[PDB]
Amino acid sequence: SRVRQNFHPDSEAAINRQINLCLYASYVYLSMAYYFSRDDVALNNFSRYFLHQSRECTEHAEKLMRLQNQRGGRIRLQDIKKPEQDDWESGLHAMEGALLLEKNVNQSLLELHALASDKGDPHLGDFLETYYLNEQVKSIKELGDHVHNLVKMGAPDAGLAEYLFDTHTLG
Amino acid sequence: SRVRQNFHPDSEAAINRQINLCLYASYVYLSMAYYFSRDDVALNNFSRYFLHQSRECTEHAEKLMRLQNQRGGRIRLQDIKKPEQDDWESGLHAMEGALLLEKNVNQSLLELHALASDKGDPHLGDFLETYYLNEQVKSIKELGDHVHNLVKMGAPDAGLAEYLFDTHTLG
Amino acid sequence: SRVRQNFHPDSEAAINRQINLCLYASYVYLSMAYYFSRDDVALNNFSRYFLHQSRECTEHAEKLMRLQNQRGGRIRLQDIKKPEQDDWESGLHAMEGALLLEKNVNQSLLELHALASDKGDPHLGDFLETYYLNEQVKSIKELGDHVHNLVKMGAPDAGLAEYLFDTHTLG
Amino acid sequence: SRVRQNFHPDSEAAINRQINLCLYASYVYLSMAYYFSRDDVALNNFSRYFLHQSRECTEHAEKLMRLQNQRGGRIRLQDIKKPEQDDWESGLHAMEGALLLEKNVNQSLLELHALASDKGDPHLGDFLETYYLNEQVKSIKELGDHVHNLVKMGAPDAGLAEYLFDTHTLG
Amino acid sequence: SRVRQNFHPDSEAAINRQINLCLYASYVYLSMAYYFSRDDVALNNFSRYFLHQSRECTEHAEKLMRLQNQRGGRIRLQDIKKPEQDDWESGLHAMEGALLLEKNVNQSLLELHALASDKGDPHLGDFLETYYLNEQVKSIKELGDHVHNLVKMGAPDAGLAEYLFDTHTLG
Amino acid sequence: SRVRQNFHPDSEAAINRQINLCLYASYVYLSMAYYFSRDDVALNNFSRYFLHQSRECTEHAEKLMRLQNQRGGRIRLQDIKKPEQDDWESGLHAMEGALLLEKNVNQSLLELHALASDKGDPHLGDFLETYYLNEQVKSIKELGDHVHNLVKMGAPDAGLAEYLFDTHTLG
Ligand SMILES: [Au+]
Ligand SMILES: [Au+]
Ligand SMILES: [Au+]
Ligand SMILES: [Au+]
Ligand SMILES: [Au+]
Ligand SMILES: [Au+]
Repeated sequence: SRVRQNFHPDSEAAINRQINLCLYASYVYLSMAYYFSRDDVALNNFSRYFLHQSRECTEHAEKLMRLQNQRGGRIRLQDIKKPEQDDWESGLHAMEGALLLEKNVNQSLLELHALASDKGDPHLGDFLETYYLNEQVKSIKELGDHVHNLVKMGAPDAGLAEYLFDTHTLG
Repeated sequence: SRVRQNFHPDSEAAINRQINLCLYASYVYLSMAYYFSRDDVALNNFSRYFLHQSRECTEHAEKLMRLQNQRGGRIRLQDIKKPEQDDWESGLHAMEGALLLEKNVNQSLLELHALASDKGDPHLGDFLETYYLNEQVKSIKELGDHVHNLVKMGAPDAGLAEYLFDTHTLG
Repeated sequence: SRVRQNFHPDSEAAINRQINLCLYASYVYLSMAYYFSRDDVALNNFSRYFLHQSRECTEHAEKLMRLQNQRGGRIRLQDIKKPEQDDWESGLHAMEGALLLEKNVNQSLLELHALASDKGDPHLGDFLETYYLNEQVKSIKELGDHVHNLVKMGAPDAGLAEYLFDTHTLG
Repeated sequence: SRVRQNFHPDSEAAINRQINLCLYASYVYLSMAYYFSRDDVALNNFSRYFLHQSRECTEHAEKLMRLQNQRGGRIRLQDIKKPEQDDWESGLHAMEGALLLEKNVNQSLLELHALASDKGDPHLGDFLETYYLNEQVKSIKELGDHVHNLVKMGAPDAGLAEYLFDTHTLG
Repeated sequence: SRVRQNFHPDSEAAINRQINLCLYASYVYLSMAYYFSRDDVALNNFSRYFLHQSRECTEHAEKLMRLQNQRGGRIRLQDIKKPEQDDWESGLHAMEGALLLEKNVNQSLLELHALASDKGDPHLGDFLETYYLNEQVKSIKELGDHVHNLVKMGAPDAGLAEYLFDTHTLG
Repeated sequence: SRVRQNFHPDSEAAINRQINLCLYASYVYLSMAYYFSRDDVALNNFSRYFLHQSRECTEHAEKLMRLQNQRGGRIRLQDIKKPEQDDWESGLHAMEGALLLEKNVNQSLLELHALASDKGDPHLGDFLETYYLNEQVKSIKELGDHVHNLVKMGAPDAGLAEYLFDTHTLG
């Protein structure tokens, strides 16, 4: 590739893996989003919250696809695995699931950064620092805030908890 | 009638029946609307919600009266029966009553569509598809959402449930 | 009822009767409105005139339902009887029918006022004076004007009469 | 054709026939339009009314030509037959002629819909439902309204009838 | 489910299958979009064209997820399979691949419509007619137009063909 | 006819012939317009060019119908013959066909002018001079320009010719 420079085959491959992971997270959030628009759940702001989290994840994945092409790597897509559940059980359980998901995504991004460092690729390191690492920290912190409030409010069993959290925090 | 074409007498008669039904549903919703403005109920947004549902139903009935005339049928009105109750008991009970009502109205519209198909009347079939069938599905879904939230919140016996649902969801 | 004061059970019952009557008049006018949009009648401004008269009557009925609740009475709905005819025969015959209808409605409102006086209920008396009695007089006078012009013009048998009245007076 | 899918040769041929019919109706209305701008007829609003009906029909025909190409069919034009008359005799006779024309066009469209159903072509069925069937019903109803008023007014022999109908209804 | 009415388990299952298919098509188009932003392809308007086609497909899939919930069905996601190729070879080959893809998607939607008809579900039939069937026909027609022009221009081997098509048609 | 003056029966008849011819040319151009929106032709600006030429021709025909009525002649319509071909083969062949068509139309208009002169009808002569003769010359000149460029560019066999002419000249 006539543009390739300082771009290690392991980095290119790790980027392809992160693209699949970030697409998977997008898919998890889409599943969650339409769980909360079920007639027997009907928490519309939970629904909009996770839909927005889905788009953020799709944008993360496209930016990595764009990075692959900018550096002369070659995008290789894999299946996007279905989420672990279709029934996300409650607003609290979904938020806790999102938190676990974002920490796994964050672990992968951190390992991708360590690889970039090992290979002496400061462009890739800065790319992750500038667009991913702090977004992940903000996302994880926000999900932690929500989990805490939902637990403190008595979710899932206190009938008013998820309803009121839906209308006040997520509205 | 010099405009009548492909318009079966059974369809004309079924349309007259649907007009009475859609007027009845309008009357049920009007009853519900003024139940919630009682001084011993005083849920003003429940009141406005059902009043709006009443108007939607009056518009449905007028559109069917208009269809009758467009096709050369002849409108034949019948008594509009009083609702089953004047005292609708609670916000939850009214919402559940509306849901049952809308499903019966939906069943009638679906049977009217099947008649139109049997008689080869695609204008009538499309009329129902375009203005009634999806409106009924949206309406029924919304009432299901509300019923679910009210139950989850502990209505009717939890004193805060209908009050908070009134101010947050229906406001 | 913790709001009830100076509100006689006969007044409450008479109000429920007037609600049914005012809803009936609304139904009569709706029937008339869609008679004039028949392809073999097709007097669109007669149609709009009676449709407007129908809404005025629905608003009268809702205001009485509202009054019932303001005073602590309890709304009790009855069947809304179908109009005496589906075929209103001509613009003149419909106008004459409306005039008779409004005079009967006016008689009922006047009897309701006399009851309010007998029971010493000046709030109810003023309510009727402020929102019903003069509206009825304006309505009856207008219908008399129209009946007179239609007769003078030679309706129903002079072919130009209802057509020209439709376009000039009711447009 | 690399776009053709689920598109039956009988439907393609029936569409070509409907294109000719809808072009013919356009031609009939053009003939009528310039009959009423004759110095010995001079009903300018009849003229504009039928000219507008002509354009609606040209747009119907072009939409069917467009549908043919969208589905991969092949447009085959035939002669556009001259109207049955150049002298349309009166405003009433022209309106009655338009009504008969629109009912024949409507019959053809309904038969085209039944063919689409038989061939399992829901795209074609919906196309007719969405753009033709209800337009035809509105058109036929309107022509019925006009015919009725013109007859009631005493057209064609009452000298004021077509003149006044021209200025009031069609202006 | 308290909202479910006239909704057959086979329709619910077929809808889940169509959701996976429409998500797959979205994934195919995303793959194509980032193939054309490769430094050794660099047809930016091909890239934007297929990216737009990807979003249209994501919106189709979300609307079906929404329909599932409106009708009381239950969304069940499956893996989204990777596209058949990462290297789409040329602008012509990608357009031909999109055409084949859209015809397969169209076949599935048509089979879904036939199922809805068999089960007497006119809401589902109309949903497909209103939002999918004609969009598919427009899409397939457009891809056919593009394939034709690219072939006529001498793509893929004429060096100016895809470049000029990119700048003129897709810009 | 009380308006007829200096209007020769041969002129009236020749005008009726020109109306049919100008309607025919309109029909030829409509055929051409929808040939270029075929999926295996797909030259959208050729399509819009000939559609515009079709409307110009319809306006020419209506103006002659209007002239007939202004002068007291009587419009007599004949069948509009189908075009010689449905398949117009190429952009060049269609342009050459339009050129031949416009020259025949021009010959007819010139012969109509010579008739007007012979009959001493300067109103008819000026009508043709003012609205037809120079429009025909502009039209024929433009078609000649296009034919020349298309030939010089190597149409129909050079794949880029009609495509580039479509986007640059006709856009
Ligand atoms: Au991500
Ligand atoms: Au209704
Ligand atoms: Au009243
Ligand atoms: Au037509
Ligand atoms: Au799709
Ligand atoms: Au012409």
